[PDB]
Amino acid sequence: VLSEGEWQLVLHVWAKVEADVAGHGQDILIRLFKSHPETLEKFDRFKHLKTEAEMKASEDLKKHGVTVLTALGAILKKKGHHEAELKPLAQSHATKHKIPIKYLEFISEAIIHVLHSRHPGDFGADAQGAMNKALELFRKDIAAKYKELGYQG
Ligand code: HEM
Repeated sequence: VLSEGEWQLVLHVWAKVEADVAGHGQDILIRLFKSHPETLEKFDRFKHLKTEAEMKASEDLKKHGVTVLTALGAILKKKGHHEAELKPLAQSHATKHKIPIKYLEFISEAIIHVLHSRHPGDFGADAQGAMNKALELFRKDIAAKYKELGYQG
């Protein structure tokens, strides 16, 4: 599992995320869309946006970046005991939204990238390794639920 020392690394940087959830949410979703354009097409609500400036100006996008981060934070602060939190999420993502597990890998990379951009002094190698573990645990447990439902990635 993650050790208590790894969790403390993750939650320290996350409490910095929380100082500016909306800005972090925007940078993370813009990175995802720009790096992996296919992901934008999953969003009926956002697929009209074509340029980075248009993405930055959308209030709605910033609102959904808050939704995402707020759910992610709730999961993180359970420290691996996130069975309840994860169940609704993997259900809508598998069945309603149809999000492949690979795209969850992509958003994981975009979170890590942004956290390094914004918080270098608290996001050294040790905190990066810890965060990457925590995101892998999130993926692995969601992947298990997808398997059960018959969408595995
Ligand atoms: C940290 C990773 C993610 C978290 C915590 C997350 C969380 C959420 C939450 C809580 C909602 C709203 C409730 C829902 O229907 O379950 C949501 C909706 C949605 N998510 Fe995710 N999601 C994540 C990754 C993704 C990815 C990678 C995509 C697409 C490539 C995606 C696509 C959607 C879509 C399409 C909606 C519906 C948006 C709308 O029509 O309102 N999510 N997200």
